[PDB]
Amino acid sequence: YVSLADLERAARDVLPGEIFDFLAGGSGTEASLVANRTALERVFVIPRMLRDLTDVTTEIDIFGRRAALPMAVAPVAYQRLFHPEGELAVARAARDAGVPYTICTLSSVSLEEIAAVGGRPWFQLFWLRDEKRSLDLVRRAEDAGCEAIVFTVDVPWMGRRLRDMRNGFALPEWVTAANFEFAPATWESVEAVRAHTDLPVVLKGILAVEDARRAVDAGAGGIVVSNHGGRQLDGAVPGIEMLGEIVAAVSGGCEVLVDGGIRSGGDVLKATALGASAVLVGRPVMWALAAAGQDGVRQLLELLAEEVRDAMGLAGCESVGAARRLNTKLGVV
Amino acid sequence: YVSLADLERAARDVLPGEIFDFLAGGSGTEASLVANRTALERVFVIPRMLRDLTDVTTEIDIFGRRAALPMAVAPVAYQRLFHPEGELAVARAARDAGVPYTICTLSSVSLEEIAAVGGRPWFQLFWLRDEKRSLDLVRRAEDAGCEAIVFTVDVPWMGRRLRDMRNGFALPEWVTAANFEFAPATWESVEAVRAHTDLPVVLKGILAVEDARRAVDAGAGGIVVSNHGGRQLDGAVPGIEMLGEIVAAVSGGCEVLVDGGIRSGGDVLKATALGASAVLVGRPVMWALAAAGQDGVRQLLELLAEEVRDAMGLAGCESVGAARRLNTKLGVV
Amino acid sequence: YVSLADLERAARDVLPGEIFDFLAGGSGTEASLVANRTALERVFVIPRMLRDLTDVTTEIDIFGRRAALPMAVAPVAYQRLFHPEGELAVARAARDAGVPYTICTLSSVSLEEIAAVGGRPWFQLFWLRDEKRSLDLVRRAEDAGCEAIVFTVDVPWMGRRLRDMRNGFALPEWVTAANFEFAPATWESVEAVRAHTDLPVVLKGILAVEDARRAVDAGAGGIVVSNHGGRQLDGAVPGIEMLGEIVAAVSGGCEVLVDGGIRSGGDVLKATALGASAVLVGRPVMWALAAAGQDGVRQLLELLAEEVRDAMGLAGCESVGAARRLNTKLGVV
Amino acid sequence: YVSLADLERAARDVLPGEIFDFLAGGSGTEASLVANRTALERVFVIPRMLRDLTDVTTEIDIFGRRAALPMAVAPVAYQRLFHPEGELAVARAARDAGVPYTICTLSSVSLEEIAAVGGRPWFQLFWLRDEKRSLDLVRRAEDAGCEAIVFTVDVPWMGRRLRDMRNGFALPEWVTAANFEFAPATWESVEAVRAHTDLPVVLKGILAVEDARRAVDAGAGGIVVSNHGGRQLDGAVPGIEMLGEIVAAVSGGCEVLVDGGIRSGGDVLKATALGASAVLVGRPVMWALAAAGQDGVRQLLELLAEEVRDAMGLAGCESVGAARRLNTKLGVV
Ligand SMILES: Cc1cc2c(cc1C)N(C(=O)CC(=O)O)c1c([nH]c(=O)[nH]c1=O)N2C[C@H](O)[C@H](O)[C@H](O)COP(=O)(O)O
Ligand SMILES: Cc1cc2c(cc1C)N(C(=O)CC(=O)O)c1c([nH]c(=O)[nH]c1=O)N2C[C@H](O)[C@H](O)[C@H](O)COP(=O)(O)O
Ligand SMILES: Cc1cc2c(cc1C)N(C(=O)CC(=O)O)c1c([nH]c(=O)[nH]c1=O)N2C[C@H](O)[C@H](O)[C@H](O)COP(=O)(O)O
Ligand SMILES: Cc1cc2c(cc1C)N(C(=O)CC(=O)O)c1c([nH]c(=O)[nH]c1=O)N2C[C@H](O)[C@H](O)[C@H](O)COP(=O)(O)O
Repeated sequence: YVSLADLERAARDVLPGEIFDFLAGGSGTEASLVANRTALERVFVIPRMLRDLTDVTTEIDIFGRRAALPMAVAPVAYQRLFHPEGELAVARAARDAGVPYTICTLSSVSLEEIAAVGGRPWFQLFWLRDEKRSLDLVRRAEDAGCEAIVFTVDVPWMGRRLRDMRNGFALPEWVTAANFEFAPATWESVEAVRAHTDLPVVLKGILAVEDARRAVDAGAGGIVVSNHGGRQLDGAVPGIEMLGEIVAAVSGGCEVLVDGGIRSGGDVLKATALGASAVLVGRPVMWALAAAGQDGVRQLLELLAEEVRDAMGLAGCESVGAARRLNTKLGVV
Repeated sequence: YVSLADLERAARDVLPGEIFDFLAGGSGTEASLVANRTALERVFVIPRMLRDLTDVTTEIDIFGRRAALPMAVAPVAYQRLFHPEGELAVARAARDAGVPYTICTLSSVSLEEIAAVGGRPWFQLFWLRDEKRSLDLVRRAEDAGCEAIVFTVDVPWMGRRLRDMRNGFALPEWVTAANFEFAPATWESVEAVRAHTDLPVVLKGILAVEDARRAVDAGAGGIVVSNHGGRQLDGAVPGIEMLGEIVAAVSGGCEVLVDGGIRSGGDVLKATALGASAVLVGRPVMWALAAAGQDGVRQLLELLAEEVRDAMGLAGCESVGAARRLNTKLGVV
Repeated sequence: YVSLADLERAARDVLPGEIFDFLAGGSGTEASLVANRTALERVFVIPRMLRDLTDVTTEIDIFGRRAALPMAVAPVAYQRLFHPEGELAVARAARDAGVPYTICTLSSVSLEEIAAVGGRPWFQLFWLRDEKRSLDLVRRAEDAGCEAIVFTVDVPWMGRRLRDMRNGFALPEWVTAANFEFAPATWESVEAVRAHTDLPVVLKGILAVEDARRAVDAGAGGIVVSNHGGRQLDGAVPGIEMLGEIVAAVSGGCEVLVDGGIRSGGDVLKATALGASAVLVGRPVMWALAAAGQDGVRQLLELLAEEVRDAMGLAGCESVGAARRLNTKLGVV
Repeated sequence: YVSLADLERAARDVLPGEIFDFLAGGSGTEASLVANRTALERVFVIPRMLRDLTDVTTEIDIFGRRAALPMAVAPVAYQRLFHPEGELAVARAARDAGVPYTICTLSSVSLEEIAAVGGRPWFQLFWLRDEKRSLDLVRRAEDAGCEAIVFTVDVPWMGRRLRDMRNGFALPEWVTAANFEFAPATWESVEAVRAHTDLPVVLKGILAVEDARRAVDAGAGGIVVSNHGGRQLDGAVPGIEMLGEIVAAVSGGCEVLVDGGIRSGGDVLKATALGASAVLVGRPVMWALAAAGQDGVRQLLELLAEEVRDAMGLAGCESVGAARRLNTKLGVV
């Protein structure tokens, strides 16, 4: 595999069409899904030359842990849909690569099993109609050694995924929500979580500048600027288009991550030059899992690590902090 | 049906090609017809998160009536071209959905029959060479219980519809203007109508900011920002591209509706975020009528209602007023 | 024929490929040829409503003559390439339509024969190595009743027309320059012409704002903002993209015409809304001549007249002066 | 051959696919390779008219030598890949055309042999792990009569060329680096070179404005604004998009060249109108070499000379300095 696109082809061969569609699809007309890619393709980096590259490092410190890359595996529900080892295969590869893995509320293996893999994982929370179950998931996650609570705030309910409707997609009998329905989360829910844990709370799905400011005021340790991979509001702006304005507004008050459409180390570089602390990567990790299990995810993460190192050094950046100081220019594709 | 596009396919199968072309076509090169869609596709919404969505409502009050959605059925002439029940099928479905229906001057069933369906309808006026016939239509409409006069001001004559010319299209013998030629309307005509009725007068086909201001000064209760679905001046700007400037200029002095290219609940959301009070929907309603009569229109309106509720809640909006306060960002498609 | 595009298809059938290529082609990669069309397609008109259209007139006064439309036939060399009656067929149709016809220096019928058709024609000058021959053409033109000298200033030599090179195109033996090599014209040449005639001198091929100003200072009665239909410098900006800036800079000091890509009455409207006094139309007139001779040109001019009247009235304009006061908005195609 | 594109077709026929891919390809997704062309296609020139063109000259003085065109042959490694005479064929054609030729560090014929061809050549330096070998190449180049040191600063290592990876491309046994591994160059390396030679040092691969300023402060005689033909950082901005800002920032303190995507005389004109002193041309020279050896390169340079003269004169420019004073306008393609 020499690009992430090699893995999408591999995953399309092996997966059943309706599972590939569950993974690939977006809501509505898939306008936001496509725009996540268009928006990255329009960003060009202005590289610097003639800097010392003796010790290029792609490491970052985030939420109290060193990570090997400015990247984490996005929360993706039901990973046994893609491979029989599901979440355990992905979490093992992430651990071995030094990349944080986000354990999902809708994981198909229990969060305690996945946390036992090691690797200092994060836990993604959905707010539930039964509030007490949500705060219990939080405490379970903390008890199992998760290091951050990624509270997904853009799913008061699931978006309208027309591929899934047209396919009549449902979970196979052999795939379940192993940690066991949505209630809309509010700022009150955020405060209840913040009071229930000393772990950093990261709000995932923020796009408005005012909501990023309010997240800092609410005591969030981070946000993920995100339109949920184009799967929630169809017509929601790409996170990458809001990222620079949001980074300026929070002015270092929390970590600002971005996701949606990251498909190479060069894309990681673009996100960091626009001011991201780190990115999440979703679909490509599942392509690698579908294609070749744990080893597939290992190969993807090694490829991404090589691409990130290559892009940083070609742009004159010996550290991720230097990459955040790069300038960009919008172009035409 | 899971999108409005399902219905266009269904209508293309059943209708004669020349009737499908009468419905689908625009004037000239169809530049404005295409631009209505391009313009909406370029608008992205910046959704808000973590708001109270306990009681999401899509209702609005407009021209003294509660409507179930910020939407009305656009005036489309000669609906018996599309289905034998024509206007009565559409008006019954609109009534049952709580959506205003606009009765046309060129309706193929008389305005009194359509008004008898109920549902508090509106009436669309064309100015006629014989002025007295125009003011008589207005009084007929008012006597029959119509609740607003939608004065179409962008048809001094019909545009050059090249599909119709190439098809040699004419009305079948079985379709007539049942209320029974154009004269250009002027601001004097508007005042004559305003003096003849206490109903709100809504000027449909406004695109210039100055004309929107003058409409308020003339005592209009509303305007529809519109290029007539690309059927009048070819090269006229889309209404959606003028809407924000027009909403700022009238500064609440009348209702500001928009039409042209609305094809989903997400499109309704975009229009409201740009400041529209409500939208009109034309061709999709006729697709549903062609495909399946009254039940088809019912299914379309239920689908649009679901999409509007979904989009509003995903964007953090418990009311249409909140959706009007959303911000937008132009993107590249 | 219901659009100008009907005539291009008709002309492509009948003409030999290499003559069609001489007519259709541009210089280099044909970037400026394509951009002439792209630029018009990006312009949208903001029409006005509810104006008095009792007596819509498309007439203008220009260079001391009433013209029936804000349009003249562009100078196109060697019209016997397209039809055996060549220039006489076109000039007769232009006369009968009330449209000025530009007699070319490289006409395939002598300028005195074409002027004898009547219709108050214009004469297009190329500067010649032998200056005295240029001033003699001017005096011949004036003696024959031409009413303006259109001095083409963008041909110090002919551009690189790669279709013609690839075809090895040459004039058939039966087509000659009947008025009988280029020398670059300079501002000194302009003054020599201005001193030799009392007719208005119109400089065709101006694109820089400073050159439009200097044209007024030099005593020009008009300019044609033009990149020679994309046939001269490949990569030259379209005239339509410079027109608004040029109209503001000359601030009524001369007539400002534009050409390049005009293919409908709506395009004429766009040009006038951007401030043009009038347009020239080149290739479509030759398509009509190829397709059907004098009658073909008559049909084209009647179609353009109908489209101009239609577009003006739909945009609320009872006169060309009102159309020049319309506003425009750039869009995305 | 009537355009440079004729030669690409000719070279694709004759070369082995993997050698054509080595020549044509870029890094990553080839976004920067494509953007080099898109960026030029968006630039339109505003030509001037009616200027004296008695003695149009395309000559420039650069680095103490008159050159026949504002163009040099870019450094392209391993030219025996394309033709058995490799660098000697290209250097002979460049000499005879009066165009500087850049001898590569990775030339497949020794730099002393190529310099013996004559034509006052330049020498392109890569910094080597063994510094002393780099300064020895510099002194060899100077001893052999090279007139400038083109220090390539955008290759701390080679980019990820996915075509080459997919092809498993390696040099044939018959092609070697005849002057005989990378170390990252720094500003210290630049100073070491500047101290080792009195020849002008030209830094190739600058894109950031600050790096162009620093190059002047470091005593560079020139820079090449360049993304290495899209072969280094994928997602690096095109040089042509940075050129105007860089020319303003250095404000005559060094020569500012540009490369990437130059494919005609019109493209040379665009680059000069954006302020370049001169361009480099890479792939087209290798197409001509592949197609027809020395004579092929001669034909390409004669074609480019004709196109540059044509474009300059059509734009009213009797000298390259006048072309640098032309204005441009961005358009839409
Ligand atoms: C592709 C995919 C993404 C997601 C999910 C499933 C799939 C198949 N999950 C759900 O389906 C939730 C549900 O079923 O309601 C899910 C989720 N986000 C989250 O917080 N919890 C989730 O549990 N996401 C978005 C994700 O984390 C990234 O935001 C996006 O993947 C970045 O974009 P890319 O894919 O272009 O890298
Ligand atoms: C598709 C269609 C539209 C219209 C009509 C017929 C058809 C087949 N009517 C006429 O043909 C009038 C005539 O025959 O002179 C008609 C009319 N508008 C109006 O005031 N009175 C009309 O009587 N319109 C425009 C409409 O109300 C919306 O402005 C547009 O449909 C929103 O765009 P969309 O279709 O993308 O939702
Ligand atoms: C299509 C065509 C145009 C022209 C010519 C021939 C053809 C086949 N003539 C020449 O070939 C001159 C030569 O042989 O050196 C010619 C000329 N302009 C001029 O002053 N004198 C000419 O004698 N033009 C440009 C024209 O007048 C318009 O500028 C352009 O046509 C508007 O664009 P459109 O075509 O999109 O409407
Ligand atoms: C096409 C091609 C270009 C280059 C190379 C090989 C090929 C096949 N060289 C290398 O492969 C170096 C390596 O092997 O590490 C090479 C090089 N630049 C340089 O300083 N030294 C080099 O030795 N370039 C870039 C060049 O000089 C121009 O920047 C670019 O070609 C302008 O763009 P265009 O091609 O669109 O005109």
